[PDB]
Amino acid sequence: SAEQVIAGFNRLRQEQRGLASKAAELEMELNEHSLVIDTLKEVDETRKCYRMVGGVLVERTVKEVLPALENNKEQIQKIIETLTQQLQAKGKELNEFREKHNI
Amino acid sequence: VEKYQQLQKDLSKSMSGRQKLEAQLTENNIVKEELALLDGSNVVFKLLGPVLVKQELGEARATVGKRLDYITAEIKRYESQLRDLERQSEQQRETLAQLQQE
Amino acid sequence: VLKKLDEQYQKYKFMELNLAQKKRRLKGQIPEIKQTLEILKYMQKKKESTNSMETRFLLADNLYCKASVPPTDKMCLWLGANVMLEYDIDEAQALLEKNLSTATKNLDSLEEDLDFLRDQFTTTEVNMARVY
Amino acid sequence: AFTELQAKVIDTQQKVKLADIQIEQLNRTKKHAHLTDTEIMTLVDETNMYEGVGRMFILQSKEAIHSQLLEKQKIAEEKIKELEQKKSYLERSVKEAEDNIREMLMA
Amino acid sequence: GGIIEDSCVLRGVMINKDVTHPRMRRYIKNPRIVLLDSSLEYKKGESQTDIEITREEDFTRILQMEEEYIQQLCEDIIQLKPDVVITEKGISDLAQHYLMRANITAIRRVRKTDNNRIARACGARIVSRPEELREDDVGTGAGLLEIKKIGDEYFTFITDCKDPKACTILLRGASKEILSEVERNLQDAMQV
Amino acid sequence: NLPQLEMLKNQLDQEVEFLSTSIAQLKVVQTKYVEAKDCLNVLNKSNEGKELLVPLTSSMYVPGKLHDVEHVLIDVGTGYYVEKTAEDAKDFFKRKIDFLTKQMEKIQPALQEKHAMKQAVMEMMSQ
Amino acid sequence: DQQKINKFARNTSRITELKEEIEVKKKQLQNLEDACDDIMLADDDCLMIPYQIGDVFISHSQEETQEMLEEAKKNLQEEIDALESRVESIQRVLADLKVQLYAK
Amino acid sequence: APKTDMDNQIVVSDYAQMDRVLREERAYILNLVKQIKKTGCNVLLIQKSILRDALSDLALHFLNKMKIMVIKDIEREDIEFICKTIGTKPVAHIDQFTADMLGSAELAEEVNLN
Repeated sequence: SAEQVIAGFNRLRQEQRGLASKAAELEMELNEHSLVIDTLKEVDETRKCYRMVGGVLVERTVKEVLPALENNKEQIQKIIETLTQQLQAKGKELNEFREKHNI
Repeated sequence: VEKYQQLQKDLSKSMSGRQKLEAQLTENNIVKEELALLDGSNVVFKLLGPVLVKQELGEARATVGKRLDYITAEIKRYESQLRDLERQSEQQRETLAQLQQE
Repeated sequence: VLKKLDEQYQKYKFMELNLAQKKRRLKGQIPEIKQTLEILKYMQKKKESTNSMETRFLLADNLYCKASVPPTDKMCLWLGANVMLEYDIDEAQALLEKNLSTATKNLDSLEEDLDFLRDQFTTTEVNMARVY
Repeated sequence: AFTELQAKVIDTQQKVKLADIQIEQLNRTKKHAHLTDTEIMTLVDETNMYEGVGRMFILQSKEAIHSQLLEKQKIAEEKIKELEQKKSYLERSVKEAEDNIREMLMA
Repeated sequence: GGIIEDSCVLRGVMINKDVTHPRMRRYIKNPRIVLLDSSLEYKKGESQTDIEITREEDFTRILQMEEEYIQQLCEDIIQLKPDVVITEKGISDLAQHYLMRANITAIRRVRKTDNNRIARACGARIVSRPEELREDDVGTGAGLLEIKKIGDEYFTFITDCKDPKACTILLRGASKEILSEVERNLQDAMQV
Repeated sequence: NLPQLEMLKNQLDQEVEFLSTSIAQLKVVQTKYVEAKDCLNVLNKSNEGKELLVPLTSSMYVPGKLHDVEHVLIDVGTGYYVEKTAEDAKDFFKRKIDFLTKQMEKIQPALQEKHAMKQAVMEMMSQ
Repeated sequence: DQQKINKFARNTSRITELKEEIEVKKKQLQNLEDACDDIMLADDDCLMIPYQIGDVFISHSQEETQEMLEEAKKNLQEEIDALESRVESIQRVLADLKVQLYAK
Repeated sequence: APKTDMDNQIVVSDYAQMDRVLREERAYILNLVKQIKKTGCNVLLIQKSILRDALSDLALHFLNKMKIMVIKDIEREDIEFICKTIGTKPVAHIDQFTADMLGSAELAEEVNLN
């Protein structure tokens, strides 16, 4: 009847509204990786480049310090999509259980 | 009812940094120590304002004595608004409780 | 349909404010790194050591060290994500100008994401409200 | 009475929980303080190498750093076991009162 | 439940009071019902107590320091072969868990007269030096411990008493009234 | 029975988190105490004259030349700076751990009992 | 959605936006006065006066501090008033977005 | 300096105002004291602080920290006895700080003993 109609009307809406949840959620994750490379890769790396660790500021060169920002940036960007889709599929399932209570 | 909770924020407002004082109050005893512990071995500074003020023991001696006293002084301003806010929210509690029950 | 207008009425105004605050975090990282310009540009010096001044060196939170600082002309800039380089006063100048704008547009980007999320939610809602 | 028997199982419960999460990064900060040494061992020698205990990077010879930083390896190298010593007994201690809960019930 | 007909003595003291349910096994014949009396609290030093648990390895080291002295106290109990052990107040969870390591139930935080009932039930004594323990101290004779549901409640019977017998009045009423009417006149006899 | 313990359960969880939130954050304030001590440790360890890369401002850092080891801060008083002796500051770098650890650590058993007070309500709320 | 209401909210959005960067700058200017006061509190002229920028504290007389302190004020104050007439202009359209909302 | 909730005058909302009005309060009790040592005093007769409205410790600290020996907590009638018998003329004011109104003692000591 009207109980299943609201469920898909919820889940696509959960997907619909969750389009905002994943919008804000993975944003700053992308943002930090870029500003780093955006600031690093733009400015001259040509001379010696610090490997920066809290207790140890390592002296290295560009060849070492530059590629570290490229690879795991893309690697993290691959992984971050999963948890939100989980949270949204959870948001899909959880709210699918919630509208079902009060009839 | 909001009447129960109404004046408690204004209350804890004046209580908030007053608590922060009471650690400073404790460390005001310690700066009295660490001023007395400093004969000038290493520089003494009241840090007040974004400018570092070069300072002295006797300049900070009354001061830390004045601070500790003053760091006891923001206690009484809350002690003013302590029984202001907790007492009138104590009357308010019955006011809109029954009206909303009514 | 009565469902289109209100779902357009609700979300669009609802997101109109959402377009402001993501523009308010457009400018959130602006003044933060903007004050960094001054702290550099004051201490920027030529003909003498960059920041030749007196100092209490900040080693830690509870800790400082008095001294004459004066270095060469250089600044070691943190660009984030475990990468530092050693820049001189100008690379320090310009690369610091960058943490302004590229940080400015970090969560600036989520505004026009919420621009059409303002738009797309109602349209998908009303058509699904027809599915309803 | 099972109250302190239920009380001891709660306290030693959250006692042991810390030794698990720390011990692995202690191996890491062991391994990384080897690596950060290897990281400066990457470039054979430099004066612009820094090792420091704070916001200060106090300019240090990478050699004394190699010592200090393998020493910094040895710092986190040791802390794994004293946790594992924490990890060892506290796991059993929470069940000590639990052993008292259940027997008296089985009794 | 029961009825003054089937109301009849068991030796020592039949323990109703703290028993709404078995805390001491179910039925114990040879194994010794054992009174552990205060003085089961830890010693972090030899006879002493040092600083207690604070941070990581004190949880280990100190609560271990607590445990050995008690494990040392524990052994002397298990050495006399108990299974049930009734420990009145002054119990360590340290004192029980090795009694648990011997799978010998250590019954904690139970009243004095009750233990004196139990010190009259198997007629053992109350331990005056819990650091050096004897089966002559607690769990004397062969002893018995039997926790029986009669009507509603499990009833610990610590029996086969040493001390010159000992015997307590089993009072079984159908209700507690038909129980009580007897006991009140019974109270005349037991006084006479 | 149940609804009053549905109502009373509200505050006890906060009393949990009141104590849960507070104790965790004082280790952060202890971080600087050993830090500054350690920052003063390696400070005295090497010498005066080492280059000091010190925070200029965010996204940047500034170098510097260390001319004073024995010149070392303590923060006590109110807004106040006491530059202390290398051992003095260390002692307070040390000692400021000691008092703060006391106020910090006392919070953990009270954390449990607020839950033991909440958990007791949970049961009687469910029972 | 109703036209004015989107503009109303977008204008109600901007009204707050503009007085934001107005108000944040008062207490700093005020602290710049307080900073002028604090050097003036103790060690007025009687010693070196350093001034804190970054990690270095520039040694000089008393008045150079307050001069720099008074300096950032008016600068920061012009920053205050820069969005002031911008608050003026924004809500005058909002009141219209109030007027034309009930009018339409 | 003037009171609200202490010798430190405290307007109560947020703690920077009451921190800054110190610059008001602190300087005065210092200068009011600095004024005490301007004319100068070896002993200060100070009657009881309840024979006062109140006496700033902030001052009184920096007061004795300019090294003037003082007796506080003395009866004004003592002072009245003292204003006459040793001729220390009553001082209600810093204009009234004067070598005449500031009595001349041959010797002034304290004995905790005997």
